[PDB]
Amino acid sequence: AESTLGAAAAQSGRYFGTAIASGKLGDSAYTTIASREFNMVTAENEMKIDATEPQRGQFNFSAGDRVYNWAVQNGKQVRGHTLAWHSQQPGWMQSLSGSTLRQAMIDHINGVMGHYKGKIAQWDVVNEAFSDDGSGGRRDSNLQRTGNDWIEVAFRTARAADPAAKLCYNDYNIENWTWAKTQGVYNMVRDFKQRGVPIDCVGFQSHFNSGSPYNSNFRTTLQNFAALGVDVAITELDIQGASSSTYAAVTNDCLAVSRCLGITVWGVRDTDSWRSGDTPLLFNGDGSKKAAYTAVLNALNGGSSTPPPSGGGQIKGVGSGRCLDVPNASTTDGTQVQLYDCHSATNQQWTYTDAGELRVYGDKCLDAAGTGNGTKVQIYSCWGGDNQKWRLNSDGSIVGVQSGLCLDAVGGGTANGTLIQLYSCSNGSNQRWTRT
Amino acid sequence: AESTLGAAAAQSGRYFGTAIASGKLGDSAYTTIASREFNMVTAENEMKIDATEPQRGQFNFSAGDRVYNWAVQNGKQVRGHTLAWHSQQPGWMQSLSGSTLRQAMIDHINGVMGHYKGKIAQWDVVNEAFSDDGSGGRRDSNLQRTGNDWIEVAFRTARAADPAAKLCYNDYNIENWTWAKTQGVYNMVRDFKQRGVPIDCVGFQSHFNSGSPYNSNFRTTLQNFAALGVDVAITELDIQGASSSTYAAVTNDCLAVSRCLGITVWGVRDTDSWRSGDTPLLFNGDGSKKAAYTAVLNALNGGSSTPPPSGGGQIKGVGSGRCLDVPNASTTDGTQVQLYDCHSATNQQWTYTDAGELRVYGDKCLDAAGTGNGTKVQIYSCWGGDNQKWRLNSDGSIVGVQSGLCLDAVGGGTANGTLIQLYSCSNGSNQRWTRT
Ligand SMILES: OC[C@@H]1O[C@@H](O[C@@H]2[C@@H](O)[C@H](O[C@@H]3CO[C@@H](O)[C@H](O)[C@H]3O)OC[C@H]2O[C@@H]2OC[C@@H](O)[C@H](O)[C@H]2O)[C@H](O)[C@H]1O
Ligand SMILES: OC[C@@H]1O[C@@H](O[C@@H]2[C@@H](O)[C@H](O[C@@H]3CO[C@@H](O)[C@H](O)[C@H]3O)OC[C@H]2O[C@@H]2OC[C@@H](O)[C@H](O)[C@H]2O)[C@H](O)[C@H]1O
Ligand SMILES: OC[C@@H]1O[C@@H](O[C@@H]2[C@@H](O)[C@H](O[C@@H]3CO[C@@H](O)[C@H](O)[C@H]3O)OC[C@H]2O[C@@H]2OC[C@@H](O)[C@H](O)[C@H]2O)[C@H](O)[C@H]1O
Ligand SMILES: O[C@@H]1[C@@H](O)[C@H](O[C@@H]2CO[C@@H](O[C@@H]3CO[C@@H](O)[C@H](O)[C@H]3O)[C@H](O)[C@H]2O)OC[C@H]1O
Ligand SMILES: O[C@@H]1[C@@H](O)[C@H](O[C@@H]2CO[C@@H](O)[C@H](O)[C@H]2O)OC[C@H]1O
Ligand SMILES: O[C@@H]1[C@@H](O)[C@H](O[C@@H]2CO[C@@H](O)[C@H](O)[C@H]2O)OC[C@H]1O
Ligand SMILES: O[C@@H]1[C@@H](O)[C@H](O[C@@H]2CO[C@@H](O)[C@H](O)[C@H]2O)OC[C@H]1O
Ligand SMILES: O[C@@H]1[C@@H](O)[C@H](O)OC[C@H]1O
Repeated sequence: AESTLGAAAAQSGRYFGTAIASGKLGDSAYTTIASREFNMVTAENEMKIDATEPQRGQFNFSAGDRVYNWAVQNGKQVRGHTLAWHSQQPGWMQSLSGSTLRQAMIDHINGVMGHYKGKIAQWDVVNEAFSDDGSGGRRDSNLQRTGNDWIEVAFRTARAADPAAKLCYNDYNIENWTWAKTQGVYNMVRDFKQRGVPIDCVGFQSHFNSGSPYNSNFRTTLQNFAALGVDVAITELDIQGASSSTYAAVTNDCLAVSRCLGITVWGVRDTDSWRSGDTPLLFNGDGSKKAAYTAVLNALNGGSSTPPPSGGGQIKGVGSGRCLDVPNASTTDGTQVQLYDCHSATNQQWTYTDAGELRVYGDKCLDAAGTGNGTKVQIYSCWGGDNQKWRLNSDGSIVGVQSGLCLDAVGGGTANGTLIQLYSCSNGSNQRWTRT
Repeated sequence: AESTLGAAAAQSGRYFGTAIASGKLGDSAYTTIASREFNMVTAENEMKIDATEPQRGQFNFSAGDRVYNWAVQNGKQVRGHTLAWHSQQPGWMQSLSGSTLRQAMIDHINGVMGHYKGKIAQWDVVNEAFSDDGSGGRRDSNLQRTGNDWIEVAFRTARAADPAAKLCYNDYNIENWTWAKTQGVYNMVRDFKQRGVPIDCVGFQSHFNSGSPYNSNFRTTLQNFAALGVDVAITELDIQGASSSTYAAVTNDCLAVSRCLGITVWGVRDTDSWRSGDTPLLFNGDGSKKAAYTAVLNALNGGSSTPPPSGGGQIKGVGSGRCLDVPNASTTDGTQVQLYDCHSATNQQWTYTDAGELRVYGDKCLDAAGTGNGTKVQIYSCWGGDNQKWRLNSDGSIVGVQSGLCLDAVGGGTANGTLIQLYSCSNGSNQRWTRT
């Protein structure tokens, strides 16, 4: 099993990317993670219209090239984002309408694609052209007001500018098949392929939250578009709350569709997210891997032979044969856990939540009051701290999100009463656990 | 007399205060909460040694008076903090020692107490004089090196300076009766009382976290000190994770001790906390009341006519007589909840967690998809968002922490299938619920 997201995705011929902010490239913590985990890069803002053509006819690639150079220097391919869009247009373009705007859109596409000709894997040629009003029609923007054919023209222009690039139509809230927006986009792409309009891919931003949640029918949405003869890609994935299950579900949906090129999450650490308040990414502020990170990696690697114990379940250490147990079924916060002969008792029934907690009694959480070796593993009221979050590695070890240390049976102890602590992972049998 | 913390505490002759920072008195969001909820104030830093005597012999009460004046002008008593302490001493005092330091200690006490003579309810004369090494002995500081009798001298000095003030000894990690530190202080206070050393109160900072967790024996500690003939006060309360149950437990501990003067939480909003990372207070950064706030208010008002449920239970609407139900026992995120004839089934069994969540199926959370009127209430993977946190008001309403809006049966419907939404609280029967 591969150890990084990019490498794991490549095992299925896919990529796993992120959105890079040029202003954060001087941050070693940021680049260490980004260079290691991803093999595809999208500039978060540097290749947008206002950034690449500040004045009409005057192109500027200083910001975009800093991102591009970093990507190629670190072995990543690049998704160009984005050529024609109603948002983040420079002031001079916002002032345009009709034929003048139409030609400006064309000139912009030619200028930017010409600069990056042959260096971009995919280009989001058109971004967010459909409305959210439920009509399934076009968003009202200066671009749409130039004529309904503006999208078609953008794609024909892009194809000629750089025939080596895959041309994508990108949008959000088009993941759930039942939505009118989703179906409006489907009809357009269908029409395009039918009439020979140059379009190679459809990007599903995949910005999921309780307002617009992930729905399992997303797999059918992907299959439907793939059937039109276009590749599909998850382009700006982030999930409010970062549910391990939801992240895994999305990953498996892409892996179930042969035409799904890969997944790009919209940012590196939650603190780098445009929606940091929703802690929707795979790494938290201090750069530690979140529970969702392990869920995605495991999914990319094919998953587990047997599905995780839905609710409840004992945690037995292979090196001892005993189960993680709370001393005398105590519910007092601060009680250090231990190993003990497995048996039908709530003080041995742990539930691994989507947030990455190991709950017992329903509202008590496996807790670590420190981050250094020797830190006692205990129980404490659940509140969501990173010191109460854990990652279930495929090798059977359980790692604390905040500390990055593995659950360890003090002194390789295997007898009953053996306390549990945090310690540098070592593949030891006293650090391996079975979800029996 | 019971809609705010201070007023509710006043019903039993107690107070509920906070720590004020004068630099925030210009922030309307801050003062709106502080002036309304508390009737006792402690200066977070403005009455400390360095802030009151910047240079030896040169007192400056500018900052301290700003806090004091705001307090009295807004109807709050004041706790003076703190006269003799090893920490936050001005540079000049840190380098002092021996009899030189002793005289300075006395001069400081006289200068500060003299300035506020007759205006202060309680004074933390001495702060944190005991060690955490587990020996139960004194902390090694320049103050202790001047003679083990510095504490006694400090109190005798204080008494003379202002006999109308209650003199308290303040410290942390002295809440758990089984700790050596707690015993050391207990024995000292007992000795002081027997020898006539003028001490009127013992302040328990109450900074609880998984490192030094709250324990039910805190009540015993309070009762043991009360039995010595001294008042007790919870002076700097904050709880890592802000568990609703732990906050209510501490509140009830004070109410259980006749000598417990009141409770002070160390700050207003979590963002104002010295430990914001532990989100240990009663209000969020945006100023919204947390689950714990309602738990404290309810405890102060005498709790409920019946002991709060122990997880897993139905939530029945008063107006409809029907239960909060997840349509067809679905577990898909985004499924809006409804009313339905009550029956024994997991899709009607909700657990109120200490974090303020209403969980179903174990890892699904009652979730608000927005903050305005008409916002859909559904289930979504639990992740800790404020839109998944709720307050169980004494009048039977359930208020969303983030929105400040009430769970509401759409259109006042009462029939099976009536959907649930958020809406301005109105005291309507379609917004009232019983968990019994
Ligand atoms: O707000 C700070 C800014 O947040 C991040 O930059 C965001 C982008 O992430 C955002 O991406 C779009 C998200 O919606 C998708 O549908 C769309 O396809 C994406 O392109 O776009 C807005 C951008 O904010 C601007 O960034 C540039 C800055 O000068 C502007 O003031 C911001 O409003 C970055 O993390 C951070 O810079
Ligand atoms: O700048 C951070 C500062 O944090 C908060 O101020 C804290 C006080 O809350 C803290 O109170 C003590 C906590 O421990 C108790 O045992 C003791 O009794 C309390 O008095 O004391 C430290 C103080 O920090 C200093 O504040 C002033 C600043 O100039 C210093 O650099 C800080 O170290 C406030 O929320 C915030 O201002
Ligand atoms: O009885 C007719 C019904 O009630 C009215 O709508 C009420 C509002 O008047 C009410 O206003 C709040 C009253 O308490 C104040 O403290 C608060 O500041 C006011 O905002 O809020 C509730 C609302 O009822 C909801 O209306 C929408 C419906 O879908 C919900 O089910 C109702 O609970 C109107 O006459 C009608 O709604
Ligand atoms: O999501 C809804 C389901 O929860 C709902 O379940 C039915 C609830 O009522 C059950 O019958 C009750 C048994 O107890 C008696 O006291 C009541 O009067 C009966 O109504 C019924 O067996 C359940 O299937 O069904 C509808 C779903 O939308
Ligand atoms: O910029 C775009 C946002 O405007 C968009 O907002 C969505 C609107 O519909 C709601 O149901 C969704 O919850 C909300 O996120 O999201 C995508 C983003 O690119
Ligand atoms: O206090 C001692 C612990 O620090 C010690 O920890 C062990 C260190 O080596 C690791 O390989 C072991 O897994 C870990 O338990 O154990 C003995 C105890 O007395
Ligand atoms: O300033 C004081 C802190 O130094 C003190 O720190 C405590 C040390 O013991 C640990 O077990 C606790 O978790 C930790 O908070 O806390 C009180 C504070 O006033
Ligand atoms: O926690 C242990 C309990 O599970 C077992 O049954 O008896 C011994 C205890 O220490």
